[PDB]
Amino acid sequence: SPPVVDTVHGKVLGKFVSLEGFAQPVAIFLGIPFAKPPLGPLRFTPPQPAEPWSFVKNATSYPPMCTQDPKAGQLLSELFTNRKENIPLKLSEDCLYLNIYTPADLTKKNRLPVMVWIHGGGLMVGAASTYDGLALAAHENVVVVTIQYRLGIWGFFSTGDEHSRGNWGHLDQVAALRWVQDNIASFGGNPGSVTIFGESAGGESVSVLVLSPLAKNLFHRAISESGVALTSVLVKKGDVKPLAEQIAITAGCKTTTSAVMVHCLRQKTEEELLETTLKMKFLSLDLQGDPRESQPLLGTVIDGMLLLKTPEELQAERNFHTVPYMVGINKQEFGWLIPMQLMSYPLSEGQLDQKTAMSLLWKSYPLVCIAKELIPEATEKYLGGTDDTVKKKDLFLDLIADVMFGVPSVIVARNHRDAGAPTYMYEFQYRPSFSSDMKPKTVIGDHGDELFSVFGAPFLKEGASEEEIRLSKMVMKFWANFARNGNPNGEGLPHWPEYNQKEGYLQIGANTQAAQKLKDKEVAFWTNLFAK
Amino acid sequence: SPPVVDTVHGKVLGKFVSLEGFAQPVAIFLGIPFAKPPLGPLRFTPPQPAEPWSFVKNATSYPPMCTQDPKAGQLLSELFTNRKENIPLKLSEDCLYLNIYTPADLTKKNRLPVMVWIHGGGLMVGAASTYDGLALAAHENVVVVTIQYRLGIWGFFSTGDEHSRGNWGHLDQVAALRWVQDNIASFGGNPGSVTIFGESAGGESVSVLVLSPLAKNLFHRAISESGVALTSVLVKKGDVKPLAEQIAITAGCKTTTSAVMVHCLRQKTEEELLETTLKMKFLSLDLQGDPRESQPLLGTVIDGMLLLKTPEELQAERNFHTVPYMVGINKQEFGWLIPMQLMSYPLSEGQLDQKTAMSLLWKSYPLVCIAKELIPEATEKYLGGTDDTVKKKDLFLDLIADVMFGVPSVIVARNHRDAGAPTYMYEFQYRPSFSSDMKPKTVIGDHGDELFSVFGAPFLKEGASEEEIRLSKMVMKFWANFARNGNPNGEGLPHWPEYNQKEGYLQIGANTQAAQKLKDKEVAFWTNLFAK
Amino acid sequence: SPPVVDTVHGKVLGKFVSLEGFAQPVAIFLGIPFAKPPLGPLRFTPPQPAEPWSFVKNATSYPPMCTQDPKAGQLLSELFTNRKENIPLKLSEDCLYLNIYTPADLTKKNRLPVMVWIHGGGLMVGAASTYDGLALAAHENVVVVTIQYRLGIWGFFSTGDEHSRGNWGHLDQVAALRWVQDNIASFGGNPGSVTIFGESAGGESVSVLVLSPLAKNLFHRAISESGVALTSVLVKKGDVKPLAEQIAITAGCKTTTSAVMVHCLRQKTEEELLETTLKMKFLSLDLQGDPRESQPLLGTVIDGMLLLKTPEELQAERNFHTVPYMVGINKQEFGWLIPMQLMSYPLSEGQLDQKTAMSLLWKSYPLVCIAKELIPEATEKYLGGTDDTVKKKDLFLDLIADVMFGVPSVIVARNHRDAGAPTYMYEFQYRPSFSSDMKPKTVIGDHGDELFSVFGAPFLKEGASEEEIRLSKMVMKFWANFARNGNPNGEGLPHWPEYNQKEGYLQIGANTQAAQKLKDKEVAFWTNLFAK
Ligand SMILES: *[C@@H]1O[C@H](CO)[C@@H](O[C@@H]2O[C@H](CO)[C@@H](O[C@@H]3O[C@H](CO)[C@@H](O)[C@H](O)[C@@H]3O)[C@H](O)[C@H]2NC(C)=O)[C@H](O)[C@H]1NC(C)=O
Repeated sequence: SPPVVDTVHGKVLGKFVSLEGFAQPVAIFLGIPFAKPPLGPLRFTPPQPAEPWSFVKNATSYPPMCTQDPKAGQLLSELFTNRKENIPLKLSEDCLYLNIYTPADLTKKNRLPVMVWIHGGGLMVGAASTYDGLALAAHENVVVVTIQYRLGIWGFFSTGDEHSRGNWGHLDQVAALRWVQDNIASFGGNPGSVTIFGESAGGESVSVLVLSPLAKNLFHRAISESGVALTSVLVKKGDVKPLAEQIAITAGCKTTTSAVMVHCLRQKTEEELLETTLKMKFLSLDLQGDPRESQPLLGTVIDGMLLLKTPEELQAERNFHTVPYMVGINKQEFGWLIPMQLMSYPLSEGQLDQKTAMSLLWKSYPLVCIAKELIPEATEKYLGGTDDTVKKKDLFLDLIADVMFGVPSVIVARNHRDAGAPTYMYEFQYRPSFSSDMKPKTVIGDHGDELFSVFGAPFLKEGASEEEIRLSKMVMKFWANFARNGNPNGEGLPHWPEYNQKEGYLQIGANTQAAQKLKDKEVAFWTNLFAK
Repeated sequence: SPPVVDTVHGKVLGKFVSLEGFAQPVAIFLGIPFAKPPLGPLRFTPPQPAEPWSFVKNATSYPPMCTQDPKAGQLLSELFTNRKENIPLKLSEDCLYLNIYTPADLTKKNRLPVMVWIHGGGLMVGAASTYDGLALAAHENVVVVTIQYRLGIWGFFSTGDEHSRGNWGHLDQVAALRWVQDNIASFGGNPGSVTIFGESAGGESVSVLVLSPLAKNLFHRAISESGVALTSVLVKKGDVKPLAEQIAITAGCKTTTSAVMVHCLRQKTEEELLETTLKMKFLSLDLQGDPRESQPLLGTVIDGMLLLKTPEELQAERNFHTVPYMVGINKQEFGWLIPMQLMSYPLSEGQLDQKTAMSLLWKSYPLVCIAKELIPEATEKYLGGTDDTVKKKDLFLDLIADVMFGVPSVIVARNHRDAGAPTYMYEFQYRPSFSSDMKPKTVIGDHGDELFSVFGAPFLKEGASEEEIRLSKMVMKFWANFARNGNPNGEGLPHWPEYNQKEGYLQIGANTQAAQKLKDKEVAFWTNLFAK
Repeated sequence: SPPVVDTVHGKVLGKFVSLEGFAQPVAIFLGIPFAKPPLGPLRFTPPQPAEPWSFVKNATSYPPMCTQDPKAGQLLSELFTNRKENIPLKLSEDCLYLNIYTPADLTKKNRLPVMVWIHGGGLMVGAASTYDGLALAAHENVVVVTIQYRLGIWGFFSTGDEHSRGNWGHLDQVAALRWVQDNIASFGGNPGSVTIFGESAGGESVSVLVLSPLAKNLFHRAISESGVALTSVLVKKGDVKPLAEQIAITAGCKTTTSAVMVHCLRQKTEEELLETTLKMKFLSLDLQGDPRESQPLLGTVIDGMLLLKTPEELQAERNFHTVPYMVGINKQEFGWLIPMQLMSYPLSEGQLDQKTAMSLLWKSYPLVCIAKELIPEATEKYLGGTDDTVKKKDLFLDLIADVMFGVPSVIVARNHRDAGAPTYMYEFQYRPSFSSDMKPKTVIGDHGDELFSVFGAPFLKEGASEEEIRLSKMVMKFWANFARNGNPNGEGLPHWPEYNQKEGYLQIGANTQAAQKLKDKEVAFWTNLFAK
């Protein structure tokens, strides 16, 4: 007796899964289309409503993930999946689907809080199917929705004008949120209480939706995990046309006009555009050439529809959605994963000098926009204290991590607090046992380590210790409490203080205690240095 | 002074033709477009209204026939044409046209009955231009409309969901009927009196329109000639996606998703799709491999728009148009044409044993859906009586013919009668002299033999005998009387009884007399056997 | 402080240029899109409104010219440009742009007359950017708009029916005029006073707009310079389909149906269509083959939307816009440019006999539609007076020029006068010093010589004499007076009489005086001869 739900566009057929320790099973719906496939002429256009179907659609198979680099996507899913076994996925330009995990009795009337997950991957890779919402939904009684969006060229190609504005992935996210508003009541969810949360590029997308006016009334709480829009690498500011012309030339198109480029790209096949994507070599640090010329990836643009101004100007004007907002970072954002596995840094030597540190900080211009004159001052600020190079390598990693994640997050939290909205901050400092054997094991709080506690990995995977299980339960309860109340606090949990003029935050880990003034001196130093 | 008619979309220039024995000439209009050409993006989509034209359109040339196998289409047109010479035709995806033959005085006010002809061909081949409506229109004072519709992949490709529902040819038929409703008053016809008649796949299409709700008020009488929707070979029930994926793989397309297949097939040229059609080898019995795997052709599906349920379920609920309905079969539906010429059967030996009969009945699974356990009982029922193999071959042909045409037609007539609508039945048993020299001359009432009497071949072709002329006159008068009155009976004609609890029918031939209980014992035996 | 103007679709950033002797600079806006790019499926379709843009558009770069033969386009721009240096241009199917030159103080309220320029080129070549409106706008305080339109196959391909009607360039011109009506008030112009003027194919375009009902209320004055719709070479009358099938076969497309041809051509790339254009060899006299078969170019057709009837029938019924109209010709329209540089005539010998004259007049059938029987009488009329073959070549050039330009212009002026609208005529007889060194210097009033006076070449280019400067000032003042008043006359100018039963006209040149009965005997002779 599988569950059957009746959405506006038709009826879907689900699947009951049972989690240990819970009598009620969770209804799971894999691959619900929230938008019309963006194929052919619809490429590089805003998403359109899905066409209604006539008979019950089977929703028990994982959808394809958006076309991307298969190796990088597979590696990212393996690294970030909370299920015991990694599920293979198929690439497709038809990828605008979402997965629903609802623990509600679909027979009765239920209004549960809805948490919508946005996956990371630098806006280039990633899949919604990587994350299983069975444990979180079962434990916390929330409806978990994991959405997909266009990536890479398909999602963020822009000519800088009205012919290809860009920001197609964020428009897909807005369309998915509208779908949730329209249909989540049939799955037991409460559309009047929707929380968006994401990690890395997902956190940047969450921040963008907080800034965007297109997303008004589509959510009520927000969580940013290791990502904000102030992160310079993802938000593309300046002249966007040189990158479009480079992409078009690589694809083999004429660059006479924006319309000509867009038309010629719309005629390309999926394989040709994926070959162009591989040729461009995104998400790879360029060891040779001028650092400022290299482009790490395609990303958000100030197109005039999704974002009217830059995030800095909008935050200055207080022109954003004033919802309860949670912003947090991991203790070592740049410890192992991003440098070694994701972008193949040359720091495998284990020793870093002052000269090599300055050279590598200049080579890292795309990630961190530091002018060459400011490089020596930063490198002396961080690496100057210690003489041994072993510690200096860790200090260089800390220097990169602060600029990329820590200062922007604290600045965004301060601006959100000043606008009068409730703000909460945390710093996750813990090393999951599910980590790769490649990690040196000196890394605690690597990028994405809080994902295994947010989605209840200890209950889906094997070999967790008791403290890890308790940490997962505590983090899931904090997230669900924030989703339903806009305030993470609850009974049986350590007190999480609100981020205010005291700047209190929570240090999440083996020992969970409150602290104050997160990244205060780092923020001060980098703010002074950049204004130089 | 050729006739000029002003349709809603513009004005058309016709042509006067004079038939012997009739003073008034017949106005003929060849190639009137009733819909927009289904080219490029419009492929695999419902038909759209035709764009209006500004100056008088010349309508004196036969239109192209829908793209199909040229050899098979030419052979079928030569076999079934009632004109003295066969007219060559050109393939095109732009084929949604119709031909009109009106004997009315276009100067005066005329409201003549309108007969709309749907051509056969297994939904894979055929053309409207094969049939000349000059003789019937001249003799009976009716407006004859011969329509074309999409065939093969173009007309009936389906993925089983909303991305490509299927039944494009049937929607073309509905569009042509709506065009008739809108425009047939300008040609002297009466839109309030419209009769649809067809043969083979045309009869199956007529039955489908009787069942479809999209066709409400578009016709008032119906004739089925050697074809109904209960004919299993044409209606595709089950899972439609494996056939779609086979077609896509043959065409060279990816099968990742329904939308992917549909988009990739829309990029193929006409030549590539016709090459795929020839590769698939439709309308050919597979002598090797599992019979149940082989697909004879693309056909009607239960897509939710044209047909909401299966014909059996719809007939059980009495959910169909209760118009006067004429259903008939030929005496030998499987005598020569279909097995020898159309499908190239191996039955040319002239001798058939019991073992070979059972083997061939199993090989014929696509045409007749007989489970292998039921094969021996079916073969002993027919072939068991006689010992000589010469008669056993004819009995095997009768076995195939009954299952394909006879039992389904009688069942449809019984259901229609029970629903309370007037039903009439006939069995045509005559051998036209215009038959091919290849026929053994022992076949009387071969498939499509009644066509030479329905469309007045004796008056267009050369060498007819007096009895053939009289039979053609009688059949044309019966058809016209049914069209204008819903009851074929008239003065000077043998009494044709209504199909009711007595089950009276007409035996049309050299001797025309009424009989009772057509195919009663065959229907009983095949109904009992299938429910086993 | 560049000028910024807010059009309906957005804001545009201009550029200030200063002309000697004028304190106020002229605001120049290069490349404003008035329509959506006609790319892909929009090829062979009426123009659609432009999509609005979000931020100020940069409008300081010349747009691309419509795809065409690059060599011929470059040569024509060099020959006809009034600027000191010829500006290179880039081909593109995205070419529906216009350039604005406004001398108004954009800060204040200004309502200046608007003069809209249509460029020539036989509807096959040409660009708007060739002509600089700085001098005219500065000298006369008028807003000058130079528009572009689709050319060649892209602009005038027609199948003769509703699938591809044709006249896409004329519809582009109508769209640009509507853009002017909507937006010219923001640039200081007066939409209630708009004048359209053109040359060669631009004059034929002006005449077509005068005759068309689609252009009602889009202009209030008109000027035709060496071109009218009565010119047979540009207006294609008869059966249009053979030319379409020739084009399709050259491009490699099927010719089964009009829809098939249009669809197959829409799939061709720009390069393939340009290769087809070069293969067809338009604008070249065919020295071999039947003259009547050769097609010089694609042009206007009676499609039923833009032109309901032929120009002769429309003029007979007086069914045209009765606005003040100026029609003029140059003294030697066929002297040097068109025969030698544009179409490569064989008249470089310098001697022309009677037999060779008759042969070349027969070969010239596409330009002049003279039946072979009328050739001897036409050739004896002109060439018969003089015995020396030196003068006979000039008389042959006069014969061609009269038929092509002079008789049609006087006939059109007479028809316009009879309908009751004000009419004015001129004959420009002067030799610019900016002419090519290739001219024999015996040519005075060559084709396009008045352009250097209309657009103020003496002030932009170098080396003009005093009389040339005075002539340019006089012509510019006459044109502006006609634009603002509908009557060229003013103070300090020679009296220009109105074309009436006296048939007065103005002989523009070094000596500017009024005359009467322009081309009376030529018109009489050619009218009698053709009606034979
Ligand atoms: C609108 O577009 C025009 C181009 O059509 C822009 O003018 C051009 O801008 C470029 C870059 O700003 C100029 O090149 C620059 O030259 C200076 C001096 O040599 C050099 O230092 C820079 O590194 C750069 O190479 C170019 O000269 C200028 N003019 C032309 C004719 O190209 C204009 O700035 C644009 N307006 C906007 C975007 O508001």
